[PDB]
Amino acid sequence: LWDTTVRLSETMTLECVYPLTHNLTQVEWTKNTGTKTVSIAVYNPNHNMHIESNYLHRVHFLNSTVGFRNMSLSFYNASEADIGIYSCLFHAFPNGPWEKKIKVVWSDSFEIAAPSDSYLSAEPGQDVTLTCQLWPVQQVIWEKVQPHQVDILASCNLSQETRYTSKYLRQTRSNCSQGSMKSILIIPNAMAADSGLYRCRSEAITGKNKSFVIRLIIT
Amino acid sequence: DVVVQAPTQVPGFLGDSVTLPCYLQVPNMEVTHVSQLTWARHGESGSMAVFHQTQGPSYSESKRLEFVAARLGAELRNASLRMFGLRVEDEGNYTCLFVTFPQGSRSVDIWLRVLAKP
Ligand SMILES: *[C@@H]1O[C@H](CO)[C@@H](O)[C@H](O)[C@H]1NC(C)=O
Repeated sequence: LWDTTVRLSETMTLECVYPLTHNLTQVEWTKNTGTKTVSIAVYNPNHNMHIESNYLHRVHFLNSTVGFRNMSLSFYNASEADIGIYSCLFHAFPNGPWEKKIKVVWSDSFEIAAPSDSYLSAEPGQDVTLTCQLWPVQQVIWEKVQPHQVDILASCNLSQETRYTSKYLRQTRSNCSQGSMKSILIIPNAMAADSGLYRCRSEAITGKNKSFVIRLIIT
Repeated sequence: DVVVQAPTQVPGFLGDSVTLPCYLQVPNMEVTHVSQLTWARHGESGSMAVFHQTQGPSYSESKRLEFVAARLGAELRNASLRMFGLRVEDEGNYTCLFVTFPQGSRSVDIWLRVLAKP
């Protein structure tokens, strides 16, 4: 339902970078209230940047350059009304749409509820393998936990419907195996930027959920 | 506002060719610019058919799909797509999407139903 969860703050930024090489046709930001779509911004290379009147003095684009590959949505002064699920939708030829869904919630630092269960370190330049140490498990999620946001790196599932494509910009290798096994996440050619908290979330059919948190350190 | 018009269901027989109609309704006084049309199968990774205002058509497999009403040098308003040689795996829901400015994207879902023989 969402690819990234960000913590509500005054000048929060909803990160969205197009990761494909296709030339953009149009980019749009929208927000789902409960079931309806408010248009926030629309950019097309044949026109000027269009921001709806309801958001003209509420959001702006800080980390963009020509072409607008980075369409991150920064807020001037974000309020309770900005809580919800946002949609960053890139359109291109001939690939079509590339969508990223960002859920804005009210919370404290996400690292508080994610204490480290293991300390893994590795030298820069190696393929780090994060093995998750977690009948009737249904869904498995790999995510990187930061104080301001949580990014889903991998979402595996056996029975139900999902071939989840990670919208995380950094390249990671996931395995959605069928023998219920040690869920691993591979960080190819890990650098110092890949350091942080990586959480393995297993969700069973009972509603039970268990978390295993690995703190990765790349000196 | 700009609204996509399409039926909820399109029936077709096994082995026949069927056309999924999908049109963009825009009021006579409202200005809009449609950049490209996109068909996607509900439950897949990417799109199966795209028509760009300048680049023309593109299909996941060119032999099975065809934009029957989209044409270069004309207003992109009709995204109707014909599917050739219906097989049982073509059964499902399909998304017809219009990329418009400045209104944004408008989409609708169409249930393609493949019928068996007598
Ligand atoms: C759109 O194209 C389909 C395919 O032939 C056609 O049946 C339909 O009448 C067209 N709609 C409009 C409004 O022209």
